[PDB]
Amino acid sequence: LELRLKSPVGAEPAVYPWPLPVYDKHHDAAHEIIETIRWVCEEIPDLKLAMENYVLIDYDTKSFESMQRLCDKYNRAIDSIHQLWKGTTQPMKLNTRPSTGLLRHILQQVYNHSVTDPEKLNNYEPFSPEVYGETSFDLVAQMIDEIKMTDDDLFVDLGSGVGQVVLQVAAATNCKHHYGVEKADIPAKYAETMDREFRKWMKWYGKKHAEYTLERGDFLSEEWRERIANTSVIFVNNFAFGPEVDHQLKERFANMKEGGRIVSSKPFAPLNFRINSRNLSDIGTIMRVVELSPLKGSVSWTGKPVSYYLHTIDRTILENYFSSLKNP
Amino acid sequence: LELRLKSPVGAEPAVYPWPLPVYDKHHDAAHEIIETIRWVCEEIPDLKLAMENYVLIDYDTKSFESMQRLCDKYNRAIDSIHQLWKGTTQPMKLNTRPSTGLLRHILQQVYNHSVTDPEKLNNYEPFSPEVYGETSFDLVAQMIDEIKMTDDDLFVDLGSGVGQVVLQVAAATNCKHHYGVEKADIPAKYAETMDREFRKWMKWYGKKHAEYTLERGDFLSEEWRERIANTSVIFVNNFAFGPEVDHQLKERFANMKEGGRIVSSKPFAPLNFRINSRNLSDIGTIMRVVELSPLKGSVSWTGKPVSYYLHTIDRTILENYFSSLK
Amino acid sequence: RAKAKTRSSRAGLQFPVGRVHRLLRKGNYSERVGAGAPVYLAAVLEYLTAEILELAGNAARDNKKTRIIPRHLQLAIRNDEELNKLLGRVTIAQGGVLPNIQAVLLPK
Amino acid sequence: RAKAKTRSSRAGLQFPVGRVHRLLRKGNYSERVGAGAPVYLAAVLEYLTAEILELAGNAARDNKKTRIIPRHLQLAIRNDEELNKLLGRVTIAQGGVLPNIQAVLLPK
Amino acid sequence: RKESYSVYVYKVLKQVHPDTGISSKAMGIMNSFVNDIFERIAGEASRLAHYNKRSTITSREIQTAVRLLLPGELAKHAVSEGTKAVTKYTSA
Amino acid sequence: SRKESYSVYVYKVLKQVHPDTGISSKAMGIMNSFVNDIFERIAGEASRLAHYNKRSTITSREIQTAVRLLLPGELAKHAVSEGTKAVTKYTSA
Amino acid sequence: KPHRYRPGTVALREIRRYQKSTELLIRKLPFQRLVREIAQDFLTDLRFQSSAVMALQEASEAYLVALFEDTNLCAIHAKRVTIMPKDIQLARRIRGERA
Amino acid sequence: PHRYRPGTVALREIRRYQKSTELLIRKLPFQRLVREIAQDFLTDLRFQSSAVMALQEASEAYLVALFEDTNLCAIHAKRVTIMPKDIQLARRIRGERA
Amino acid sequence: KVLRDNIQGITKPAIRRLARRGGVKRISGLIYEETRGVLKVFLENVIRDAVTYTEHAKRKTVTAMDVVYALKRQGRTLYGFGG
Amino acid sequence: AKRHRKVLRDNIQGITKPAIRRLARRGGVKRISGLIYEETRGVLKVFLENVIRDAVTYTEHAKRKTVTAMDVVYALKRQGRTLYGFGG
Amino acid sequence: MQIFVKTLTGKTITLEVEPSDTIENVKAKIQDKEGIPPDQQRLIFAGKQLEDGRTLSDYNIQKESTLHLVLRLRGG
Amino acid sequence: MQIFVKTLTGKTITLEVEPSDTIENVKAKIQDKEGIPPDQQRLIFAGKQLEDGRTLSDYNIQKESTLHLVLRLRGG
DNA sequence: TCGAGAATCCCGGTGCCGAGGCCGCTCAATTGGTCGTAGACAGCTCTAGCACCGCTTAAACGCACGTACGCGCTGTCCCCCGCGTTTTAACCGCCAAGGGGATTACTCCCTAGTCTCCAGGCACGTGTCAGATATATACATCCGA
DNA sequence: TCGGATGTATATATCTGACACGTGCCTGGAGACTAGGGAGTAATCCCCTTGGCGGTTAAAACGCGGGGGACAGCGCGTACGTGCGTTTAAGCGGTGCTAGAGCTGTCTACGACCAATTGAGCGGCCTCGGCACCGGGATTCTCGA
Ligand SMILES: C[S@@+](CC[C@H](N)C(=O)[O-])C[C@H]1O[C@@H](n2cnc3c(N)ncnc32)[C@H](O)[C@@H]1O
Ligand SMILES: C[S@@+](CC[C@H](N)C(=O)[O-])C[C@H]1O[C@@H](n2cnc3c(N)ncnc32)[C@H](O)[C@@H]1O
Repeated sequence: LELRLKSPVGAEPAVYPWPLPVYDKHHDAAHEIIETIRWVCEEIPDLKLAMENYVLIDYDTKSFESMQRLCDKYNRAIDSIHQLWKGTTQPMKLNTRPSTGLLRHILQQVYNHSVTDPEKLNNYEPFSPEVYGETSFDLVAQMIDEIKMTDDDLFVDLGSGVGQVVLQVAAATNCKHHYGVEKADIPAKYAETMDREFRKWMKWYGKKHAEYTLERGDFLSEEWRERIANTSVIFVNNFAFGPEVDHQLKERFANMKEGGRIVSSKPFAPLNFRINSRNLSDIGTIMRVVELSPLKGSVSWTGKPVSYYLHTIDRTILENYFSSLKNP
Repeated sequence: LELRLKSPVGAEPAVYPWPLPVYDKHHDAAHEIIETIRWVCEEIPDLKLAMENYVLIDYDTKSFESMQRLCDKYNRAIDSIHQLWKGTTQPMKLNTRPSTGLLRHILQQVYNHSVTDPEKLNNYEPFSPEVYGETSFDLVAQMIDEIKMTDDDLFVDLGSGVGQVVLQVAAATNCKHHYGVEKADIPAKYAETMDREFRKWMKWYGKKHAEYTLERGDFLSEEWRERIANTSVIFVNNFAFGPEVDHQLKERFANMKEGGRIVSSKPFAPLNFRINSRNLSDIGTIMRVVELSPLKGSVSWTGKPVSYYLHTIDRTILENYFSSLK
Repeated sequence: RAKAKTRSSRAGLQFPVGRVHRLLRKGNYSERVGAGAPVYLAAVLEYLTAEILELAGNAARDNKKTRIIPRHLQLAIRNDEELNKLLGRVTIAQGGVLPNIQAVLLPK
Repeated sequence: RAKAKTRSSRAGLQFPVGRVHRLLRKGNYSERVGAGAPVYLAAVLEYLTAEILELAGNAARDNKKTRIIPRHLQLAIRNDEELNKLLGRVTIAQGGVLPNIQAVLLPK
Repeated sequence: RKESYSVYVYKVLKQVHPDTGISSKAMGIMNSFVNDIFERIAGEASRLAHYNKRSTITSREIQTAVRLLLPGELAKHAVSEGTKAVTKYTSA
Repeated sequence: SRKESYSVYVYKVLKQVHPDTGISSKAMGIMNSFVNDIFERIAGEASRLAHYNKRSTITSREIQTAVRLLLPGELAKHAVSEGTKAVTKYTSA
Repeated sequence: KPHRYRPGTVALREIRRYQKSTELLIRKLPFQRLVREIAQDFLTDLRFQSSAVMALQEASEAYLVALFEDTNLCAIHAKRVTIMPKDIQLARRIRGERA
Repeated sequence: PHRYRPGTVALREIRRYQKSTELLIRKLPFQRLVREIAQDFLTDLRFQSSAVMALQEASEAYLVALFEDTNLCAIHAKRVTIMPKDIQLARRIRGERA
Repeated sequence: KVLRDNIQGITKPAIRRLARRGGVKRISGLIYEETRGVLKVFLENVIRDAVTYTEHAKRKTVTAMDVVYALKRQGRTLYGFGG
Repeated sequence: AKRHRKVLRDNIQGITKPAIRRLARRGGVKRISGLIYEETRGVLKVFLENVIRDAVTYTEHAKRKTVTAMDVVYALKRQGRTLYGFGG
Repeated sequence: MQIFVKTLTGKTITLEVEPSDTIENVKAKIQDKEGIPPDQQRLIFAGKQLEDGRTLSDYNIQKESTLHLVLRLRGG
Repeated sequence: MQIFVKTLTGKTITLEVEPSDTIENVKAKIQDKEGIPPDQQRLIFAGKQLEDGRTLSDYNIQKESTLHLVLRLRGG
């Protein structure tokens, strides 16, 4: 009375229960399994011609025996090209990071199994730091291609939410270990399911991700003062944190080492910062601020493009100041 | 060391002392005596030809012997036509009111001898009812030719100032008796000199005026409640009295009889007064308000034309109202 | 003790003197409020509301109605020259606009 | 007892917190004034006066002067876009105007 | 327990137009009108007492705030209406 | 009697920004007019917020939102950060 | 025989039609969606009393009606009958909005 | 002899007076105008000398700002000369002609 | 849940209808995008002030008095909703 | 004698034709019609007669007979024209 | 005897009543056990809007009757 | 001895002084007989602006001298 | 010009719901005292507003001339108005659910008010430099050619 | 594109009065403490906001045509700019005068505060008349002859 798949590398594959639980009012977990097949249909450039006769954009998907179809040709017909494992061929070496086509699919899939009720994320005190919003896949992909993480960086998402931002960075960057902290208990509860479901769907495709950890707690605590300063790149979504908890973060960011990258919604320093004898202690003394290229559908709470900012710590601006103090 | 004239009807004529006391910085009582002669030169249409050879628009008027001239032909040469009084001719019967040409001259002359220091009239508390201002001769002449005083009216100037308004009305209207009240002591002190000097210069020309009285006191007193209601026409210059003492006068004016004329600077009733159940007790119920024709130089404190208002009491508006009540 | 008589009645007003006096003390306008200050203010508010209701009842009669509609308040204010100076920065809900066509736009 | 330290110094400000606090209590704004309300207000007044004197000292330098003239305050405000929105209804005495000629009026 | 000028607007209207009613939407506009010019006059009378270093709003501050705010002939008939009320108040 | 102005405090800010420039006494009188003008706008708006929300005290929460109402876009963003940085330093000392 | 009016006749008939009425001229549900997406710039859950969306509409009507009155005077001044986008820009410039 | 074309010296006077901050009306004819508007209040008035300078600084700032809007109404009609219907159109849009 | 492209709900007949209450008898075709841009700048300023009044009252619902207060401090005071 | 007040009469003339030009030159205008000068003396007579009258009546309320620099500031600042430099 | 006083919220009590009890005595006993002021209470008895002057016996009110409490408040 | 302390108003007094009296003691005795506070008083002695530190004898000040009182006030 | 035809005003009829009147019941305004301080008033001082002088010369005034700009007219032409269909979605009425505004009660912590103390800011005196001015020279602008 | 001429920026002398510094004092801000009440916060209740649904039809959209208005060019004449010479009166500086703004000191009468009382205004309630809508009546208005 159910249906089941097979893992193309070898693990506990896929339990898809009966009648396809609700993801929305009109797609109701249909159209998702047939798109799951299309990514195993690649890289593996074999099933595009091997199942050319059978697969289609067919009708009649509300029944069960037609849903027995399009998986019976996966539970059986994958074996005719699987069989060749003897001696000369292993399917894949695990050291493959996913491309930006199927990583978007894996992160979209893991969101649907994990966030069972997305309207519960709207339960917060208004105009407080606990308001909820998400950053799209297209901007985090832009954020990775602007910070250029080397092999010795640490990534922390301050207020990671449900945690989809650290999962994209852990699957597209070869760094050591990635962190995400979250105070509010409703997205931190979905973050535990999001943690489990991400690892099992990433072993299913046999793709490699970096190591990561989703934690609870407040980043305005004494534990986090030391480990903010020990990380190379920081992402924070401070759009409605407010001026008090942005003033707190400006004096946690003053301890970061050279080449510290910070990506935020609202900037921690003005774009045209002049230094004089009145703002020497400011955080904008030691960092360069540029605005990223705005793209459509960048955030989750509005439709207009919200642009993010890039902060780069180099303490030479205050060394190119104090070099004109006795010039006149 | 002085000079003197002769009264063309017969009285104590004219004492003009030495050197012509200051009326301003530049006319200094000159040009006034030679204009005084020009009005005795009429009505009497004789001296225009009789002194045609001698009088002129001549120079040299700062000396004394040339000021002995133009009065020696008055202290002597008036007698050659004066002489004919025997039997058949008296000069004038006294029942002549002056025309508006020489009454302007008599009132201008009596102002100069009486108000010795016109800057003392500016001593008042500011924005108070005691601020001073005058109404020109041209508007009081307009005011007389709009109210049309019959033989049985009484005229009162409320706040008459120095008193030039009741003098023009007493010399251009045949009524019984005219009044002017004034609280402030500086224009009331000049009003006593203005009273004396008016009567002696009006007997000098031998012209008739009505009887009048310039008084001190407050018109907001219990004495004046009864005698406001007993007068036919009232002039008041209420431009800076204020809303409190205008509210007082509106409940003194509610006792006047029919055909009561009131002339004021600011109106006591709006020009478009609608009567309803909310303003029945108002003073605008019982009077009709029209605005007089504004003329240039109408008041004394500004140059732009200030227009006055005419109020006429007839209690028929409230009898043409209460005729639509049912 | 003596019979209570309102301050509006002894002033001859319809608007409440005692409520205007409370709103002056409540509203942080001054430390202290004179005795005749709410009497003076309530008389001015009653006068100005009688000027609009005068003119708005005339507009309601010309449109052959017996009630006053927000259209009649709009026509009353915009047709009177001095009520248009007070309420020139005021928009009235469901009030509309005065009928006015520029003479250039008319045919021939 | 302990040595007196001003409220401006413990806030890190140059503007007087204690004088701003007196003017809030004097001015009939509310019945009661919080402790951090004059600290917050004096910091905003010091920030905004540092924005004008930043820009007006730059205008005084471009005209090769060492003092700030009311012309330099006028050039500072009207050339900055957001100081022109605050002070858009403000006229500055002996301030003049920005040099601006319409491009139609220029020859050829 | 709310309060408004609706009882007092309806009394003045029966004096002006005795057989005329008013909509409830039009009555809500007249409450906004009376509340507007209340705190428009009272805000200007508050500044006059502060400019002159006084601590009392009297009927003399209310009078010259009416002359500042009302235009022309409205200011003349609002002052003669306000002073008429004060003299009847202090005699009775 | 004696007077009160901001001329001691306007001059200290000027020496922090441009430590070599000066100011004339007619430009100093315009800066005193500016400080008194922005004081009345902010304290007037904050007084009006407490009356809307039926409060009787003006706190730094109401000064903050009066700055957001009155100042234009980026001026309002930096004046809020300079205000909170002063209040947090004041409360710790 | 399809009897049709000359251009300008129906337009003057619509001046008199809408200067006599007091109704709202924008559709109400499309205006309400515009209010609820400008409020998406904040975060996030705003709830908008139905009296508040009607108050925003009545104010946006009166703004635009009074702006077309000043736009019309700028077109007559240039001896035109059509309003053009440079008449809105002049009217907002002198009014102190466009700057 | 030399003679500038019309419009050349007028553009030189734009640059001349937009560069300066001086008062453009004579001071004694302005002060005499102020004292005779004040004659319409019957009572005597004095005008502290700083108050006549405040009125002149305010009146010239009003007129200069009104000619900037007047100039934009003349360019809008494809003209270069300003004309009394440009002042009247500028004051009606601004909200003053009533 | 994200709501987008809603100035196009202010249609060409609606703008034409507002112009004829304003007395305009002929309208060029480029008016309609100018009027949608002037209307968006007007609503964004009033909603920005009305939402910062309901922050300070610590609410979720934008009340009708928040709009009346926001219009009052732009000089556009509005009668008939509780002011 | 004569007189209690010497009345000043025209004084709008006063604001002369080369002074209405050069106010139009800070406004940036290049050419001026001949009918501007009477139009610019009706304006500045409407203005500056609304500032006085609201400058007086701040002087009257202070019982003070001398209109000071404040009361002109406060007359302006009441017509929406704040003036700096005199000044509050 | 007793009557069933059901509210609009779904709350049904057992109010032990008498025929001589007025509607004021009914509106006084609910506040004694629940705490609702008597200017908020109405009793649906076949749709009829009751009056505080008379008793229960003057409306043909049987014991164990279902009265639905209509909750009004002090303004709109 | 004595000195003539003339004011700017035309008022001349006779202040009986000593050589050991400072300018502070001079400015204290005028208030004792007239009532003017000592932050308003200056003595014209051949145009010289005196100082409150020393006495009269340290300026070659003879008896019966004409000192003109310059009246300043506490602001401008 | 005068019919043709589409738009609009005009005149009874029906109905329905919102205004306007009644009634009961607070709670806010009024009456009657007490108290203390704001302001009225008198008196004084002395700055600054007012008036007047003479002189120098900057600016206003009046005139003349030419030219550039306003303005009226013509002509093309494209774009805006208009009216009938097949198209979209507003509006309406209805039900349903639950967040959240609004109220009430408890209580704690923050502010007003007090007194004492003292140092920051204000007035006054002072000294010198920046900017105004004049002069001379140097380069960019203008206009005839 | 080129050349004589006027205008405008650059450079050097020189000088005054206004800005910046120092000093003494005094009053207003800071420190310390109490008292009480405003606001924070938790709990509860029910209005009212949101969402959905279906049918109906008003209104939007694109059907699609052609007249009128925008715009460009041109020609003419007049009114505004430029400039020169004359004339008026502003501007400066100086003296003089007094009045009225500004201050201080009494002192009293007016307003805040409080408590007790009670009637006006508010909430709830029925009800009827104005007003909307209706069909069918008549009157005018635009447009092609
Ligand atoms: C706007 S969400 C960002 C979610 C995630 N970063 C993303 O963009 O997909 C910000 C989150 O930060 C969390 N947050 C706010 N303050 C925090 C704090 N002090 N410590 C930890 N998390 C915090 C809130 O719970 C909120 O869910
Ligand atoms: C403007 S003057 C009018 C002078 C005179 N009526 C004229 O027009 O020539 C008004 C005078 O009324 C006087 N006045 C004011 N109140 C008064 C009063 N209550 N009783 C008597 N005179 C009063 C003042 O002294 C003032 O001089």
